[PDB]
Amino acid sequence: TMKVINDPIHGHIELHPLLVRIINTPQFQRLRYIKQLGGGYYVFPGASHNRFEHSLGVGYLAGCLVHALGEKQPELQISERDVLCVQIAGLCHDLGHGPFSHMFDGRFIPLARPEVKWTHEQGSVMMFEHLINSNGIKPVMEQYGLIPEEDICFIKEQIVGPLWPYKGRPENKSFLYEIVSNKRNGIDVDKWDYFARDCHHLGIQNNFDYKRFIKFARVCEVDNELRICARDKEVGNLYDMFHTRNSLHRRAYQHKVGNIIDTMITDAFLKADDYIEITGAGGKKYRISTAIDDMEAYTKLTDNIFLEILYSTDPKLKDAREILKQIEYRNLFKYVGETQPTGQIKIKREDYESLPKEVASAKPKVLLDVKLKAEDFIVDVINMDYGMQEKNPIDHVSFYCKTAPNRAIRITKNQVSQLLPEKFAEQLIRVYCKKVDRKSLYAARQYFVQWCADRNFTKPQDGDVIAPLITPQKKEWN
Amino acid sequence: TMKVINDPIHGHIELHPLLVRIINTPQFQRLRYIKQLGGGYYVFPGASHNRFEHSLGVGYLAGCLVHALGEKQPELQISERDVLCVQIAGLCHDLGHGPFSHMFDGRFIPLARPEVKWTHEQGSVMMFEHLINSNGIKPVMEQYGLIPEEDICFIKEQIVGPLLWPYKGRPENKSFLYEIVSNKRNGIDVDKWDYFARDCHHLGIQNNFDYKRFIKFARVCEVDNELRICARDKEVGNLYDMFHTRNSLHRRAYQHKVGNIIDTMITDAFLKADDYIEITGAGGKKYRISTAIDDMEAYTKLTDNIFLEILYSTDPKLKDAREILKQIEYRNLFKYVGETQPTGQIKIKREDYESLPKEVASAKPKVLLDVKLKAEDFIVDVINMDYGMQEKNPIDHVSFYCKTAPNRAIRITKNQVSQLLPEKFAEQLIRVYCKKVDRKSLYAARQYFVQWCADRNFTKPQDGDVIAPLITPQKKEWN
Amino acid sequence: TMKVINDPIHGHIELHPLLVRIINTPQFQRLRYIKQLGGGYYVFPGASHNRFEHSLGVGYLAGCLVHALGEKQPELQISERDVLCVQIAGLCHDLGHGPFSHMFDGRFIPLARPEVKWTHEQGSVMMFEHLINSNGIKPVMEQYGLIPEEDICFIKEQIVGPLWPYKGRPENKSFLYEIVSNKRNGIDVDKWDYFARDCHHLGIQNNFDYKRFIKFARVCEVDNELRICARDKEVGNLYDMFHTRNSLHRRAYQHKVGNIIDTMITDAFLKADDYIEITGAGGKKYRISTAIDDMEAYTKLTDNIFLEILYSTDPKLKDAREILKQIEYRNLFKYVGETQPTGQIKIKREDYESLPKEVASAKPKVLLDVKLKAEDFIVDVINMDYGMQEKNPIDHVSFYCKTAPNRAIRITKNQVSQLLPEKFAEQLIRVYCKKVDRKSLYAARQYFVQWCADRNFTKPQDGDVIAPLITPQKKEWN
Amino acid sequence: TMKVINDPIHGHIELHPLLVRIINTPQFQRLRYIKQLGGGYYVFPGASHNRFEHSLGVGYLAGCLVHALGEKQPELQISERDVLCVQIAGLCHDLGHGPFSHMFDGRFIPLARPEVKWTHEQGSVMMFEHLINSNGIKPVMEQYGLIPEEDICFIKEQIVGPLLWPYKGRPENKSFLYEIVSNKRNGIDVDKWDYFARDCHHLGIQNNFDYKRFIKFARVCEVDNELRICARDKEVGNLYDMFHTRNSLHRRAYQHKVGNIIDTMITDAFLKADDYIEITGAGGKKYRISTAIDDMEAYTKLTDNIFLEILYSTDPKLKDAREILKQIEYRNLFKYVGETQPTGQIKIKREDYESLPKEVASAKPKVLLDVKLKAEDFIVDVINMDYGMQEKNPIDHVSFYCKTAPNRAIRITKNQVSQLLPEKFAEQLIRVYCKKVDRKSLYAARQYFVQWCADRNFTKPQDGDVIAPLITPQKKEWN
Ligand SMILES: Nc1ncnc2c1ncn2[C@H]1C[C@H](O)[C@@H](COP(=O)(O)NP(=O)(O)OP(=O)(O)O)O1
Ligand SMILES: Nc1ncnc2c1ncn2[C@H]1C[C@H](O)[C@@H](COP(=O)(O)NP(=O)(O)OP(=O)(O)O)O1
Ligand SMILES: Nc1ncnc2c1ncn2[C@H]1C[C@H](O)[C@@H](COP(=O)(O)NP(=O)(O)OP(=O)(O)O)O1
Ligand SMILES: Nc1ncnc2c1ncn2[C@H]1C[C@H](O)[C@@H](COP(=O)(O)NP(=O)(O)OP(=O)(O)O)O1
Ligand SMILES: [Fe+3]
Ligand SMILES: [Fe+3]
Ligand SMILES: [Fe+3]
Ligand SMILES: [Fe+3]
Ligand SMILES: [Mg+2]
Ligand SMILES: [Mg+2]
Ligand SMILES: [Mg+2]
Ligand SMILES: [Mg+2]
Ligand SMILES: [Mg+2]
Ligand SMILES: [Mg+2]
Ligand SMILES: [Mg+2]
Ligand SMILES: [Mg+2]
Ligand SMILES: [Mg+2]
Ligand SMILES: [Mg+2]
Repeated sequence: TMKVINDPIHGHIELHPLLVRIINTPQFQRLRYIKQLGGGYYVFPGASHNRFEHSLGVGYLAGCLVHALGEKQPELQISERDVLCVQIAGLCHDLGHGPFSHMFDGRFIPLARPEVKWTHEQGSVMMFEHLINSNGIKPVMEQYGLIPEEDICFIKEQIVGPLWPYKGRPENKSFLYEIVSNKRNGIDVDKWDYFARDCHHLGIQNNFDYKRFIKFARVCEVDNELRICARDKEVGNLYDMFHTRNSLHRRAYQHKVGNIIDTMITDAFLKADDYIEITGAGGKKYRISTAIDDMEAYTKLTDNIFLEILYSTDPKLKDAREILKQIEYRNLFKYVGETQPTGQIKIKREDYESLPKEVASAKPKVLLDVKLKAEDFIVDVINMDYGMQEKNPIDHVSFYCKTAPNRAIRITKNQVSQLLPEKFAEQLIRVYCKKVDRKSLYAARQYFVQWCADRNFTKPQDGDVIAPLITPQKKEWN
Repeated sequence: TMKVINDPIHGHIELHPLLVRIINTPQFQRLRYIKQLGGGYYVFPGASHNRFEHSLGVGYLAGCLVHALGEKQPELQISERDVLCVQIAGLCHDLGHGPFSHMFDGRFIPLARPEVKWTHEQGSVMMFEHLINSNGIKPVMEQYGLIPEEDICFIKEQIVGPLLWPYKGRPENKSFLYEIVSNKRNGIDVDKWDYFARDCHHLGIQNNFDYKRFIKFARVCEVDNELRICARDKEVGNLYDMFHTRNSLHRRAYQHKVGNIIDTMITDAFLKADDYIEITGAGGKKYRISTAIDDMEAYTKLTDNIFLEILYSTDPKLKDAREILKQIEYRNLFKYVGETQPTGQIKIKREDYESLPKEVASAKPKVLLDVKLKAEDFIVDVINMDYGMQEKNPIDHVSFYCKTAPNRAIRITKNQVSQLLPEKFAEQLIRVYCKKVDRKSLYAARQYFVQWCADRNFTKPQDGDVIAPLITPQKKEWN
Repeated sequence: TMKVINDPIHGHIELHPLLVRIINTPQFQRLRYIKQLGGGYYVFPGASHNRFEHSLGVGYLAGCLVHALGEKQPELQISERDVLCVQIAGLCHDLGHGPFSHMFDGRFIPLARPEVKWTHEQGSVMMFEHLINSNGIKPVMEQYGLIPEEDICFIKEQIVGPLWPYKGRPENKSFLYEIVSNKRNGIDVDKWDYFARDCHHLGIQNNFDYKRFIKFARVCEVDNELRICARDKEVGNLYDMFHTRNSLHRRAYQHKVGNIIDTMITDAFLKADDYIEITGAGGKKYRISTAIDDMEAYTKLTDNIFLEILYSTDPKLKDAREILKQIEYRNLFKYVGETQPTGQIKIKREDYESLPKEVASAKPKVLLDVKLKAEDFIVDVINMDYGMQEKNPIDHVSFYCKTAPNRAIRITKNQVSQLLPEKFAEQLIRVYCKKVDRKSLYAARQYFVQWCADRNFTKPQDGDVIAPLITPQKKEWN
Repeated sequence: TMKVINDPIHGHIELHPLLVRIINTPQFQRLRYIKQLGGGYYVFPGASHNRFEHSLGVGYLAGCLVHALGEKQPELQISERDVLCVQIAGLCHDLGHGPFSHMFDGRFIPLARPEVKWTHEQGSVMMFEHLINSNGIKPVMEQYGLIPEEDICFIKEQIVGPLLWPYKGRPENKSFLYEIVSNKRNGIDVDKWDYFARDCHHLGIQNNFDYKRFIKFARVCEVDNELRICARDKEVGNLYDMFHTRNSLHRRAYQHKVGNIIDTMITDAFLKADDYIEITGAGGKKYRISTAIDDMEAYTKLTDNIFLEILYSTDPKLKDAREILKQIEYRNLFKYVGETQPTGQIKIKREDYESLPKEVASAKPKVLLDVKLKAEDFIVDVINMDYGMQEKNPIDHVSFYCKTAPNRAIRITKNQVSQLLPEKFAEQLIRVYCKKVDRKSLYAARQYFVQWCADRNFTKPQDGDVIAPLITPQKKEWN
């Protein structure tokens, strides 16, 4: 029978026994030990929530959406098999996150292993595999009518991605790939859970209503494929859903101090990578940066690694340790400012590594007790968008009208409002300095404002205050 | 001593005894009987809150903001006198609302009395006066150190605006105090803070604006020889979001197309009863629903009750008004036909509102009509949506300060913040409804309406291809 | 199809079209104009909620409970017919409330019409009838498979009450009478809605979890009747549910000032009863106290009557009007104190009318500038209990164990905790005075404390402060 | 200047720079790594909150209560010095918790070191000292007007209790200040206020106690020649309810039978690793999990991390400890057999706890056993539930005041309030579990257990008729 668990976002929820089996493994339980927001806790003290609780929510919401499509449209032929496959994918979608979640695949692995291209989603697919194989799950699947050759492939495709590119289900069931991770427009139950769950812990209040969206969702034919569509009148609510997502990145997930703590932690991990060993399959030894290649080692790789370093006495870890100690005493690299590009220019990823030199080379009208080298500056480039680079995701939604419920239509931005955004992607540039005394910091402010003046970037907000000698060098800034 | 009242939004709050005296009058207590959202309750059933509770909130928030400026900046010389004046203005700011709140000054009075220019705010100033004079409040004011010649004028100016430096009630060294209750400079005031949180609690839509945060990072600075309320630089994102919230609540709630049509029907019923209902005012004289605004003793008795007065009547002269209210209860409302907007930098002037139904009725549909409809059959509702300052960006009229130079104000432009912010700050929405509700009449109304949009070069209705498949292909600008 | 309404307690909920038909009548819509808590709004300013919204909640919760029993136990043979009958009874259960809700049947009608025995529930049954007959509902019922001779009788029995006493369903469906109004133990969805809804508006927070109770509810055989039973482990939560109910009466619904405002309003209505006329069926004229005998007149009788009196100019209503004006200026009868009986004594309802004389006759050790008559005192006797006079309602619940799910058992108080109440009913006595100057009030405090001393009632809490000369007359009170 | 932090329970709060200095130490930051509810997270998945956030809350509430007494009663002469001392004690009150919080001082240390009498509070006093001394805080204190000889002693006494009038840190005219952080007189303190609201937020169980209300109606009065915090008379009902809430949260959450068994298993694992894990302390010395309490430099590094240290190890000497932790992850827990309570005025003394499993194992079931079970197979968990003062009514140790005589304290007895309040204020619950988990072993455990209850004259288990139908009829007292 069901097992009931009490979650503070979604209340008392029912867990099917196949879900319970998957949950009660070391591979799943690992997610108790990885914080959702990583370094965000060191800015927002309510944000101690881990990936475990998020994963139960996503699995529960995935079931809610699929059941409701089924009740109202029996003609879709949604079976109990289908429902369970969707539920499992929801539950297991984030099994591949590593320590501090997006710090791990966003910053560490790219710095430590420039030869691979990895994502937490690929991790989730591998860790799902290991979990199934190492705990006897396959017979239990069959015991509830699932067919492993086909259904495991279906689960993995829902998590990671792939005429018709899918082996696990055919075109008459394409709507099912739109639940857990929606590649077409990004409207998925993953976002629904983290919006509500992150807001509860952060202390910032949620303004999106997922339950409403589920009441007015429907499957229609669009270009010979069955797809999830929304009532026409929900269009304003979907623009607002993406606005919420951007707001939460601005206030929380990209908080300038949040990001710098993740940077320092990444640093500390880089200086310990050589010296820590994790035992994997067949007794072999892996490092923090290679543990991703062996799921038995990866199983034991969690936020704990922070304290392993912080509590060590090995002299080979002193360097890594001293960085973590600077965090505890709150001696953080200092935030210098933010700026953005201009015209319609972009900054290409190749050039990220050249930026600190450029700042160091700005020749401010000299009144300076220290000259600063490139090693002293960090430049953090952040790409903010509506989840589809510079496209409008609402261009990739279909709607229906009360008068013709089986007929999809499109609704353009013009038809909605002139107060909507004109663009859907931008870049923010933050600069910090590692030298933390008043002299070094004063200087760094001058280099930085000169650099913005030189590249024709926006004028930093406090520019007149931090660099009164420099902001006059542009007419364009009065 | 203080009196403590428990409010569900703000919790346990302390009411100074002068505030208690003002509250316990028939002029104040009237606000128990006027719904904050008017016809909105007939769409959102949690929205039974009245103006009374809102007014206590605004008064409590006004005192919060002023005390906090005081604690942190003793150099401003904010007195207890000042605090109480601010508290009273917060409390009395909406005393002039009439039945169903914005329905009354937004729709009824303009239809019924085109010759006057009236607002609920001017009502509040007059009703404040009546309340003071008819309840002996002036002595009590003095008893707590207020000076009525000056302080009444101060209270009134905070509510309505001004009646070189246009204020008689306080001088330029106290200009920040006019920015609390109703902020004419940029619209960031405690009225909005209370109704965001209060409306969201009752509607079942969740609020994302944090007023308390704003108050922690607020500060008084000199800007163009005037002392003003300014905010930390890092709050700029949150202020754009505050205005976004306001606009969202109009789209979801306050301008819901069925909410507005209920307010329209109620305004109709009031128009057809205006001749026949009599409200006794000062010196025994008789007023009507449309004239009660001219006598505060009559206006005191003018509340949402008037709806039920009409609905429960037997007078044969009220049958017309009554039949409309019956159509509401059985849920036979006018039918929504659709929405459209203008284009380019075209605008629709308020003079022209009354001509629109004729224009819709005169659309020449391409040789396909079995029944005509007249202008009397259509409603056309023009709604101005903006960031509270017509077409201006209100964030251009905010001043900021930086952590390193706390006494020095600055400005921050839109492009220093984000490329994803709105490119405009005002727009108009046009809704069309039909009073004939059968399938035939409604089909036809959809054709006239989509033709009209095609003719005036307005945007394409969302469901246009579904409701008028024969028309929407005829237009280059839409395919 | 369904119609969706957004309620702030229960969210977006679905209304079956037969429910929509019943809702969109003058008989139903009347409930927009009767406050749930009556005079409670004049103490708790958030408490402007009306009976309309409560009634939609009860109808929605009734459907939730019945559907969930059905899903999990197909063998009960719960049909769509049954579900709809339960939903309708939920929706229409409070159609008979009059102005200010419990003020009307608790105070006014007993004073104004001592010859009848009336309750809001009997009103609901009559008003249901009128609503059906006067709006053509009967064909619509049949159109969804309902059978009016039987099903209307079922609905009415669920609301008001009745070997087996029920004509509308047989013993194999007795559990259905336990949803809307539970006569056996009082655990019903009416309470669930008002707990949550009243807490939202009052500003006091709810500590009972109805959704939990629904997950662990089950139908078992008990004395040859099918009944709703709960998991064994919920026993503590049910004691706490009744504790919550008592707490909400103490803090809110019996607030001493709340009750006195209801008293003054009742007064005002008594002095207008002769002079107000409500037109009923066949042009006949009814009064506030007789409108309960004609549903067409009763339809137009709501909280509006307060303002009708307050706004009048008719000289025959001056008396009633002046009472309402005393409310607006906040010149309320003054609260003197509270006391309770002692030993295990009770105060019988016959004697209520003699109490003010008794207080007036107390001979305090005289230092008094006014002597006071009986007409000057009010004595309000309040019976507080767990909804079953002096029984323990948890003695009338059945439970089941995880090991034997179809087998009912009982759990006694002893088996649970020694910190539970020893009694389940008590009476509170409040005294007020209508003379409001300082002299009259000081005196009233002396009469009252002498009276408590005389009848051997508990010592008023502030006794030593309000009557320092009198509390020494008892050794037993040091 | 102030530093503002956003807490989800209390919102945006201001941290004095001395508080910031104390917070940004390894001794304070340690609390990020100890779960408030210990094994409770393994039952309630929202309960991942740690002691760090709680400690910020308690510190903020302590300042709220003391400032409010100050505003309303200037005659108390509460200084800024006093306020800061109270704030610091609130903030540092739980610095001595160890891994999994109450598991550590409730279960592990008593098992592992029966010779000492230790509490997390005494830990907090020592860890406070270490934090001050190892981070240079004493100068900073003086820099804001504190006097360390006196003020450190004051802070410590507020946390732990006393070290005629037993306090060295403040005199009798300031006794009310000891009633804020940890109230020895009646248990009404701000620690409880924070954890009620914080635990409820994370658990998904809703709180019904309103602290802010309590603070509006609090007042300092003379009672038996000592100045004390007193409450309005009308709050008496709410205080009985505050203690009812506390007891409800233990029944639903903190003593959940599976929560407690997880804490038991973890304590087991710690016992089997104690010999083999070494924590470096002051002057390079090595401590164990059970001795780290004797050296604050070692104890600094002792947190919930130790669980994962064991779980992730490969040392063969830790296999025993590791295997228990693996049984947790696969969800093979000890099995709950049932609950019972004593009767009359019988009590179970703490000495005897260790003898109970033998007694259960020795029940002679009526000639019906195919397998025996040993004492090593049973757990018996005795839990003391009370209103925080053993068997006393804490409301007997509260003072009240009346609206008409605000400076004069009084008492209110139980019978002046209600006949529905509890007749007792303490009880014991006994839970029995089995470490053999198969159907045979479990069946048998149920027989031994129900026989044992029948033998000692304890209450009848809830499911007794279902689990042991052959035994429950044999007992007069139960049918
Ligand atoms: N009174 C209460 N109120 C609220 N939540 C509660 C609660 N009691 C537990 N929870 C939460 C804690 C969990 O997250 C969830 C399930 O806890 P159990 O219902 O206690 N189920 P278990 O498996 O112990 O008993 P069995 O196997 O006998 O059915 O409810
Ligand atoms: N237990 C409670 N919990 C929460 N709010 C409560 C409450 N009791 C009342 N309220 C609400 C109702 C009101 O909004 C407010 C104050 O009611 P009182 O504190 O009852 N004050 P009053 O003037 O009756 O007594 P006095 O003059 O002797 O002080 O709190
Ligand atoms: N964006 C929004 N967010 C939250 N609640 C909303 C909302 N819009 C409406 N409500 C609430 C108001 C109501 O309580 C409920 C239904 O409002 P509609 O969904 O607007 N349904 P209607 O009958 O106008 O349109 P149709 O007939 O075309 O389906 O949702
Ligand atoms: N928009 C927002 N809304 C709510 N909480 C927010 C927030 N932004 C931050 N927080 C939370 C995070 C923290 O708990 C707190 C303060 O963060 P900052 O106000 O960002 N202060 P910091 O020290 O970075 O900047 P400076 O030194 O220049 O003043 O509010
Ligand atoms: Fe996710
Ligand atoms: Fe307002
Ligand atoms: Fe009800
Ligand atoms: Fe604590
Ligand atoms: Mg993911
Ligand atoms: Mg995604
Ligand atoms: Mg009072
Ligand atoms: Mg206004
Ligand atoms: Mg305004
Ligand atoms: Mg009822
Ligand atoms: Mg009932
Ligand atoms: Mg900072
Ligand atoms: Mg403690
Ligand atoms: Mg304590």
